[PDB]
Amino acid sequence: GRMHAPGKGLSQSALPYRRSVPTWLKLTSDDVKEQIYKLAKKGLTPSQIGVILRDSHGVAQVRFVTGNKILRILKSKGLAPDLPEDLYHLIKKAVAVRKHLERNRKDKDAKFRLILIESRIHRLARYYKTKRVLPPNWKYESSTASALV
Amino acid sequence: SGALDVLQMKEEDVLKFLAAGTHLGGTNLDFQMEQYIYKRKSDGIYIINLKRTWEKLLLAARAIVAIENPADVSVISSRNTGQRAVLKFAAATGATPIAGRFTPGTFTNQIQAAFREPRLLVVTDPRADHQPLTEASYVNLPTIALCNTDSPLRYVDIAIPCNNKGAHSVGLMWWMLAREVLRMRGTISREHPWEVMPDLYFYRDPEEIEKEEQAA
Amino acid sequence: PLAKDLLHPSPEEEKRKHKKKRLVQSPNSYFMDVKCPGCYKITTVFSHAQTVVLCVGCSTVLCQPTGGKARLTEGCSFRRKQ
Amino acid sequence: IVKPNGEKPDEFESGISQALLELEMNSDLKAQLRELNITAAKEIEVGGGRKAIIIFVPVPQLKSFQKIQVRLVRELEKKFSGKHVVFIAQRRILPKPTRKSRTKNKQKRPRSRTLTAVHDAILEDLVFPSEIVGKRIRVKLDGSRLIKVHLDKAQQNNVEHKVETFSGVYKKLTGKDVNFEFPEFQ
Amino acid sequence: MQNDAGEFVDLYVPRKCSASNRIIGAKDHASIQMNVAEVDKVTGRFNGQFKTYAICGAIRRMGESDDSILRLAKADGIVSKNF
Amino acid sequence: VRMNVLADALKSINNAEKRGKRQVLIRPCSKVIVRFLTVMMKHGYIGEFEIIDDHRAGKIVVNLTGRLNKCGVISPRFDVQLKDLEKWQNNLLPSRQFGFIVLTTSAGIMDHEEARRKHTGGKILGFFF
RNA sequence: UAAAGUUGCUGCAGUUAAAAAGCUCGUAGUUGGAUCUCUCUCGGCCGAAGCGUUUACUUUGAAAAAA
Ligand SMILES: [Mg+2]
Ligand SMILES: [Mg+2]
Ligand SMILES: [Mg+2]
Ligand SMILES: [Mg+2]
Ligand SMILES: [Mg+2]
Ligand SMILES: [Mg+2]
Ligand SMILES: [Mg+2]
Ligand SMILES: [Mg+2]
Ligand SMILES: [Mg+2]
Ligand SMILES: [Mg+2]
Ligand SMILES: [Mg+2]
Ligand SMILES: [Mg+2]
Ligand SMILES: [Mg+2]
Repeated sequence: GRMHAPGKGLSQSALPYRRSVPTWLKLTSDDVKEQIYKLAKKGLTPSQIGVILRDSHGVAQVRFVTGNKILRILKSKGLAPDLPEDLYHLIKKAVAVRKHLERNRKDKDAKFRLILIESRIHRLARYYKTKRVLPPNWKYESSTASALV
Repeated sequence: SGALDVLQMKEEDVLKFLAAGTHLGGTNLDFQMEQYIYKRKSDGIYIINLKRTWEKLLLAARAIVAIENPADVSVISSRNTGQRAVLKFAAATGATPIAGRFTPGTFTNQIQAAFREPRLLVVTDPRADHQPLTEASYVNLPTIALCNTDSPLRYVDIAIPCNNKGAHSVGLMWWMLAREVLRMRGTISREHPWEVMPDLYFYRDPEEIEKEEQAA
Repeated sequence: PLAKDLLHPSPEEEKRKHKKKRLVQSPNSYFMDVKCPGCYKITTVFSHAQTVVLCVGCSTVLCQPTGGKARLTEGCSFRRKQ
Repeated sequence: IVKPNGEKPDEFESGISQALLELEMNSDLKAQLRELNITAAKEIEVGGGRKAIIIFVPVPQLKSFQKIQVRLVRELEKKFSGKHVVFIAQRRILPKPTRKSRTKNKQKRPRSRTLTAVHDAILEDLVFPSEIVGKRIRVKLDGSRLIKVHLDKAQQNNVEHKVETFSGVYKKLTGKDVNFEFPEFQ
Repeated sequence: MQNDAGEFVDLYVPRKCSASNRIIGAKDHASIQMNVAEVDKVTGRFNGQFKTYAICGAIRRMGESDDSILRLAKADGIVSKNF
Repeated sequence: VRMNVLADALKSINNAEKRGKRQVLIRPCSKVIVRFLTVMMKHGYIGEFEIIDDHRAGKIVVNLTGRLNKCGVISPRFDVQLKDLEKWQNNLLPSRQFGFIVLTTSAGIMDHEEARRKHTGGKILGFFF
């Protein structure tokens, strides 16, 4: 089930059994990598890049074509954000909730949701510290959060 | 029928089934009566596969013939539509008929007047003859039933997927079962049609009796 | 009930189950070749697209996303791939 | 065209290299075979009298080989007497690390250098004209195993006659028993 | 069943259900021992030989004796393969 | 969350055995599960089984013969010395004429009698009879 | 002390007989999805030296006062 909700949904993606690139796809690995670089320079997260490639260019799975994931390709090129995208989104949502809450003191539900979001942020930050993706002094503080993202 | 050509279903039997409407089921389907169904058409009516019905009827006939004493087979009908068919089946085959009400304790209460010890049981409807079915479980009695699309199969060993609602269908099923039993016994032959017609097993419907009485 | 071949489900049995509950997972989606009447270019479109797909040559809206699938613009033709 | 790792060629390798030179000279695929090369070759007996040729080619050229695979196989089968010719890549096997293992563990073993990965790659490349859509493993009552491989239906007619030679080649190389089937559809 | 000397030491050997292989006890009164007649392939009359099936009461209460009998008859060739 | 795969597989097998089913589907697969099933099959309790290979953790379809009374797992996996095996046999087995305790030893995964023959101990996985 | 499976690790209970925190978050603790089949040199095949990424486990052996 959900980490912070009672829901127990099952909606997700199921990749096909075959790992071979389809015959109709005319794109090569280098062309896909160039498209990825152009989209990243445009300012798109890897998830958006994958969505665009799936919807428009018929690229079902970049890892099947180029043999590598989007984030690793960006890191090899050097066009990678300092902090991971999911943590960035969590911090941005926490900032938005905190900005809403300061003008609405009686919204206890906003306080509850902010507590949940900050707990998830702490979990993700500790995990990323364990993998050394973040320095072992990075801290999430409410005041610093606005400047962080 | 072990794929034998002699035991295959003929065209006239198919015509009789189509005329009697035995292939027409109910709107409800039992989850254990789904292997004998063919397809659900519009208006919710389920259609029964007649080949599987023929296979089940032949298996029931084989089960009946294996009993040495013909009197050890009991045929029971509670509804009025099946009483005449059961009586004719018993007369033609030599079984013991129970038409009308079944007295509880017939198979268990050994001091009653109607106490009996049948070796095989044939019923017309599991949902209407449930009382004889339940008492079978007490005395090790195998059971044969004429089931429908919506019919419980508890304590039923050989289920014949026919239409047990209409009088014509019930009479035809009983007549065909009797014919198959007699042919397997070696009494009548498979080379010529049986002398008795299947209309002798149908329900009289005393309205029809009154109509025929005033015909002349 | 008490007698069922799990190794060999029928083809209709496996298209009625949930995509995850099958013996081997298989998506219900597909890619298609679409063509608008104005312009001759053929565009590859994912069935469950989430973005508006524009024709590169002539800037024609090929499809609009919805909750389940993306609906093609009127007059546009499509054919499944493989 | 033959560049063995051990630098020691044989008679069959020489003959196959001569055939490849003949195909370079007398066919339209000059540049491809000029750039490409093979590592080794072998012959086995399968199917109660049939013979199968196995062409071990380097891994960095397997993808380029797959471009001409069908035409090259046809030309080889026409040049040689009735046989069955299959192209397989050259995969290295690294032993599993152990407590008593020596400085051969100075680098972590790549997952590609694994017995299971190599066997899967060999099986995938063995039947190249047809894709693999499913795999089943049956454990017999005596403990033995049997591998059933499902192949694509669209390429059934191309490799339907080579199934037995595939089962022979895999048994000779991997040492396991494998069978091939063509399911109806999904 | 038997001792080290090999002599069999039991009152009786109970029969097992043909459908589920379960033991049919002495007090199981819902069990059935049914016989299905065999016919001659040429004439179709009663051969005089029959095949015996035994079903325990647990299966019958589940309403699974019909399918079990059908499968047993199909395996023995009594029921047509294209049933 | 799921923390033991052998426990789930054995529970599924036992539940399907109680209901009189002919085949059981167990997922996910594991080589420990395959070893346990092989040990059970060598003694004739289950029969042949087939491993369906999807690209994620696999599945197993097991045929049943109706000879299995109880198959179960012991958690946590306790260390068993060769001199403490008789106590586990008394506690877990129904009789001294049948039933097997399954152990994982340094030689491999086997039953208690085969571990007595090879004079080795290990960790208890489960039992079946 | 056993009886006491009425202190329950083996091995107890918690709808109505005694009993589950008003609800949620959360550190420590506990638990955690699949997957990977001896070595050169120096000395007389063995001797020295490095072993083992290390453990846990199991099986040996040695040392372990009598009463
Ligand atoms: Mg939680
Ligand atoms: Mg979702
Ligand atoms: Mg005490
Ligand atoms: Mg005690
Ligand atoms: Mg007390
Ligand atoms: Mg106890
Ligand atoms: Mg108490
Ligand atoms: Mg109370
Ligand atoms: Mg409460
Ligand atoms: Mg914690
Ligand atoms: Mg694990
Ligand atoms: Mg001492
Ligand atoms: Mg002492």
